[PDB]
Amino acid sequence: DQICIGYHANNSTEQVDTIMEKNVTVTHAQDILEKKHNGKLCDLDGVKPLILRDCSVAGWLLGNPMCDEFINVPEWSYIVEKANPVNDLCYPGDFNDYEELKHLLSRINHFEKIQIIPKSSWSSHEASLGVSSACPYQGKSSFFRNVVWLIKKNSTYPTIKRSYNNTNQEDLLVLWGIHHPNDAAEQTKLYQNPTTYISVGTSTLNQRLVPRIATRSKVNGQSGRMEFFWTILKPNDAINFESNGNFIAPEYAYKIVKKGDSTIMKSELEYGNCNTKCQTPMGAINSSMPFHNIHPLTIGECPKYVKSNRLVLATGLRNSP
Amino acid sequence: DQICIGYHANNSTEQVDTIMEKNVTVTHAQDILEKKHNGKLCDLDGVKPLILRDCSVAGWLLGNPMCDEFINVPEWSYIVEKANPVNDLCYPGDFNDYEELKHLLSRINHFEKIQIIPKSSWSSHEASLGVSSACPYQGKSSFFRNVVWLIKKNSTYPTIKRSYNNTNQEDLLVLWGIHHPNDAAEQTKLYQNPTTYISVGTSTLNQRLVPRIATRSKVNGQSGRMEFFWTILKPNDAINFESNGNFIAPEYAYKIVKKGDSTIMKSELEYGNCNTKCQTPMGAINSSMPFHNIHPLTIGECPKYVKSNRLVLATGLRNSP
Amino acid sequence: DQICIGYHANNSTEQVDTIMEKNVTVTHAQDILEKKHNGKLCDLDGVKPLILRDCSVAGWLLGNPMCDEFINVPEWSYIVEKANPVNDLCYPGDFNDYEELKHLLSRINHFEKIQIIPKSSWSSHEASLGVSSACPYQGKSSFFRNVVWLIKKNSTYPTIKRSYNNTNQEDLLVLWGIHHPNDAAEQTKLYQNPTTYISVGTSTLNQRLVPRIATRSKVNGQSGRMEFFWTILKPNDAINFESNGNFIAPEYAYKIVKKGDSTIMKSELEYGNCNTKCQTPMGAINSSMPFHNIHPLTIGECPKYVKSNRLVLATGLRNSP
Amino acid sequence: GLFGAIAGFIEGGWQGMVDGWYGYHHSNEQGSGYAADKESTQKAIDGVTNKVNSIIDKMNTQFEAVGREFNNLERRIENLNKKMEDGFLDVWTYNAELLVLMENERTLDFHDSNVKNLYDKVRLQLRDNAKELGNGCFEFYHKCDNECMESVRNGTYD
Amino acid sequence: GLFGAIAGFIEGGWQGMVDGWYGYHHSNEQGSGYAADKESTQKAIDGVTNKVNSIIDKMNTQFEAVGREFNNLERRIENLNKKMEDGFLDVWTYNAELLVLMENERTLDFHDSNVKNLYDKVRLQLRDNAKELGNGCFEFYHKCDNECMESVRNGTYD
Amino acid sequence: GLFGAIAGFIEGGWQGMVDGWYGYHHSNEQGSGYAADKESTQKAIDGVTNKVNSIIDKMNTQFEAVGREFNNLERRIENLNKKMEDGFLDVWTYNAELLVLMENERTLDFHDSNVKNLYDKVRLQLRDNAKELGNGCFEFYHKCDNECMESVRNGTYD
Repeated sequence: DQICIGYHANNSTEQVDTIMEKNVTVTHAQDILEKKHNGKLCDLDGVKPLILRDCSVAGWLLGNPMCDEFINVPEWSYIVEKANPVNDLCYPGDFNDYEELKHLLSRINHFEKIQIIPKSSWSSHEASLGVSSACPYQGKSSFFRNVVWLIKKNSTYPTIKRSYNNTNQEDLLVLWGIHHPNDAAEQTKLYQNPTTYISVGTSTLNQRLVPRIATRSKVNGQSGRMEFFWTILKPNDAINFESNGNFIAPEYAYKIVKKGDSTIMKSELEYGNCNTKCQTPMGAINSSMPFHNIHPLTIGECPKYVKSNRLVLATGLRNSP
Repeated sequence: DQICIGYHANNSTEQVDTIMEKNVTVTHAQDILEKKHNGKLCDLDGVKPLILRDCSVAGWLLGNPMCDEFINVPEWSYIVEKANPVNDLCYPGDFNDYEELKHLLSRINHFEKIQIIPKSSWSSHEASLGVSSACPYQGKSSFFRNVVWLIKKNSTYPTIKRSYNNTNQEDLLVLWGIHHPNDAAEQTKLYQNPTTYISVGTSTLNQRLVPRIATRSKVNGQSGRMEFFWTILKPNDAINFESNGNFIAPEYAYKIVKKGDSTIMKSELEYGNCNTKCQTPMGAINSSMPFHNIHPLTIGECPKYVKSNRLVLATGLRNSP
Repeated sequence: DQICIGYHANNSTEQVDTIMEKNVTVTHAQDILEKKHNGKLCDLDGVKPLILRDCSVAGWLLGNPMCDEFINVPEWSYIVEKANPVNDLCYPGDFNDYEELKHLLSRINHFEKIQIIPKSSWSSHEASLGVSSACPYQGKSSFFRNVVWLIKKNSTYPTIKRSYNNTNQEDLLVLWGIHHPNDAAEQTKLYQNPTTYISVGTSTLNQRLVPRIATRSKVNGQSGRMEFFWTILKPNDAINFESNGNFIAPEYAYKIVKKGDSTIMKSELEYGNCNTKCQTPMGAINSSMPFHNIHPLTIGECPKYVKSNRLVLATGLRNSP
Repeated sequence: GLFGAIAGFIEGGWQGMVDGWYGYHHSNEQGSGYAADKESTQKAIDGVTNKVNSIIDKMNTQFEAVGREFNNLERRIENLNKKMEDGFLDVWTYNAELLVLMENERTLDFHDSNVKNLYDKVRLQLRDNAKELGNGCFEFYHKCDNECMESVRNGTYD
Repeated sequence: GLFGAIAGFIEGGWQGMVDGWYGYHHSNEQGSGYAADKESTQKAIDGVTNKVNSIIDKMNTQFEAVGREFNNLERRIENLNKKMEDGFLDVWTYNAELLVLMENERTLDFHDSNVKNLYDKVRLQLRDNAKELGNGCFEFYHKCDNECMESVRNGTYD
Repeated sequence: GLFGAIAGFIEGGWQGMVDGWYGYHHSNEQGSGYAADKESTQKAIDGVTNKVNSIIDKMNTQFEAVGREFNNLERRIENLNKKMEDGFLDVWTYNAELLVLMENERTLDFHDSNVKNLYDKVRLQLRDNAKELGNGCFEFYHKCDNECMESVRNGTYD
């Protein structure tokens, strides 16, 4: 007659690592690393992402003629932009403090576009002829829809003195620009006056831009350049423009409808027609695991990212052969 | 007859955490986290902090008329500034490279103010009338005490050519400024000359400032702007000013008396009439613990900061009920 | 008759640390920290470092007359520069975006210098007389060998309109500069025209420089200043210069022969006539240890740096006295 | 393992014990079978459950990468941003992998400990009453029926 | 615990033993009382004292937050600064909390180990001379007076 | 140590055992000498070898300092760069030093464990056949020649 002490074995095949030994077969284990994603771009908690596709943030905000899909956009959960979007800055140039603006966008879910200075409002200057072949729409020379390429009227460009005051409660993103022409003769041809300026002022802003003439390579078949500037106009503050040429005047400006909590993720993927609680630039995550190894940059209720290929905890004991 | 092996119990109520079990009652323990502070701003090793209160670093250094408490300050242990000090830049404008200057201040304990260009020294220009209602003192229009708002004399503003050479051993913080007026007529009214400049030069500096006219909102009842600039003048180096208008000339400059080792902590608290060996923006720390959880930003002999609510080490053994 | 269980002792003197006890003598141990280096600067995998010695990156690239040792340099493994190289910017001034350039250099192993605009090519301007006593060579006033200090010819400085197009496959580092004179009279003396500009343009660049007159201290016996600028000219892109004075024209430009993987290490040491697989600013590392404590900044197959004085693992057991 | 029981003096586990991690095999005239020791099994379940939760929650505060963009002349600051975000992800990857490694070793040893303690406890009851076979088993001097056997299991033998 | 003694086969501690962490209770005709084993207590005191110091000093090199200011158009670099300073404080908070957690477990087990070793040592002296009761106690076959008892305590019994 | 054997009930090691970490000393009419237990020695060698490799490789992913330069008006960003690079080097220095510290303690205890298990195994064979001396040694009731002794070493005694 005999009594024995012993312990559980089973048919378990699961293996765990320790410091002194790798691939110890254990009776029970718990995987804590999510290795799977669906591979789509999905709505985040029902809320759809703003998927630019081909358009860039610049192309969108300035109103590139090819970026009409985004003339008015619903509030988004997050933004998606490609690595090299074709529809950016159709007319060649620069966007001043672009990255600091994109940074600001990552804390905004809703823009609401409102008109500040109407096209019809331009008496002494031509406002219908400020177009270019670098920015075409339906085969015809067009221009950034949110600004106005102002030109001389009957061989005169009088000093522009324009003022808008933010009556809205909400902060206001105001965009404007300056045209840098190719030579002395083009300055005359478009603006009449040889030497020009654009002075911009708010409660904080104290700006004066002067056109830079230079000879340069054609980008999009044009050697002229546009340089775009922006500000956030506080409630009850006014913005004062004064210019005698090269002015790219605001037509529309974006109301800062709401904050906050979004991202601008870089992805070549298209909309997936799905819904998730955690989104990565590579696809969505649906799991109860504490960790994942999909991508570092996520949005939503997400597991903690690690660069591991495998995280498995022993729960049971060393399984015997 | 019997002998037994056993171990100590007591009436101890102290509890410690382990990986497999929380709240294990132990016979002895050691708390290693300081959870307490006194809640005051105190002297650091006898040495008093420079408590600006309402004044900002700009308001102090430039010599805001309301910042007279700090015309001459003893050496400090550390600096204290509020989040939004009322007495800053009384006359609206900007302070160029402000943050890089504040950074430099965090490695300085003593400034000694010395006169470089006297008010009495201005023959061809008016130096008594460079005041404003935006910077009042005792009910009358005053101005930043350390600089000079120079004006035309008998409808002429001759070219200023001024030079100071740092005979001192010590580095010298030299501040100056430029006035940006509202319109063409104000330029004439104050400085006579229509187009002006201020050229500043040292062994390293090569500067030329030009006034920016713009229409802008009133801040402190004034639409003009002041832009302030600074440099550190090395020993044996000279600073050369040349200007025909809009010049805000140095009167006083700060000797860099000593380095180093201070901070500019942000705090709404007032002086506490106490002494400490470790100070936080929330209060002082007096303890022999290796860790604390008060605030990340400390100065002095301080315990290491952690975000824990509780750090208790078991020293004795599992106490039995 | 007796049998006993026991364990190994030996004459080992090696000691290891644990949490509860320091200096436990063990039978066997393994040191995993490399504490030694040879103290020389060595070739890295046969490939010699570019050792500037006295010259700086600026002095080298611009072609300081005293930096002739480096007129044409073989591909390097890494670069070595002293903390304060004497031969830098012989003619006083600044190098615009210097650090961002040095950053770019840390990803380049080979430059190949090619002529873009020949000295002989200057018809209407004097190109043989753009020299200074601040940059001497063999006792005579010389100048940066890679650029051209252009001067008026027979009291005229006609507008320069020059264009180079990168036919090369390889990216091209193009350097140029602007002279800032001391006064109105020197402007006339050198360039004739009172007010001048240099406009530079590529597909991306849109530049216009204007000379800044100021009175300033003599550095290297000269109060004039040179400000140097650079760009990377993409393949198939052209660079267009237009200037009526103060232009320091490109003569030579560096072909971007190859990337990548180098460093610019700061060291007062000279070439050691040795070879290594891992180099530090203090000396070379030859060891199979996983860690070292020599210097944080290494290049090559290197052990991981730690600030420890000692890392020793117990392998055997507690040695008995 | 550290405590000598699991795959030590007890050569292997029991496929036939299904209702617990540790227990008994008995063998007598009336028959033979497996009975799980519920007490030690339950203590072990609690231990391992708490551990997993402790491990998870101690990792819930970790670094979160955030997207930042830089222009063509901000290369240093872009590099800085890259090396900082990568640096933290490596620290946390290491923390996670090591914690799993070290705690797996401690879990296996825990089970070994539980088996040795249960064994020793039964050894302490039997005393000189049975031969200690040396393989986890005890062979009784006297005949031991089911209720005698039941007695050993509940700590009431003698 | 891992070694089976503390709150294992020795059901609970002794309120009446005050001069040490581990020791003896004796009971005979002459009376009864507690004697601390000074040796093992002292070894344990040293162990735990060194540990605390090791823990403290290994933490004396930690990250120190430094105040940096940024203007309205330096938001990215301000964010970078915030996430770096916060990132390190989280790393160190984790390091500290885990070290305390893991070492508390090792300290409790250390004490358990010390109790088991002392027990086993006394068991090795007594041999067949006394009945091993199974609860930390040994019952002598022969009468054992105070000096016989003293003998067990100093390792000189037989 | 935790398992009571090494410098516990076995007072010290053996200079005379050269071919292994653990083994036997035998003493009889025919003579005396040392025989290494190859099995447990080999298991220990594997354990410690794997550990060292695990330690090394878990450290192969670490922070690498990179040289960045900043001008006279970029002091904040230079300071940021310095505190980030230094911050990581401190994290890793701590990780490395602690891992070595903790694992050294676990290695010493591992050896102690291996000695106790081997001892217990021999104790389980001998049974009542020999007196347990209490110092690592067993004194036989019967005369035990070399092949009787060989028998104990290969687990075939009885």
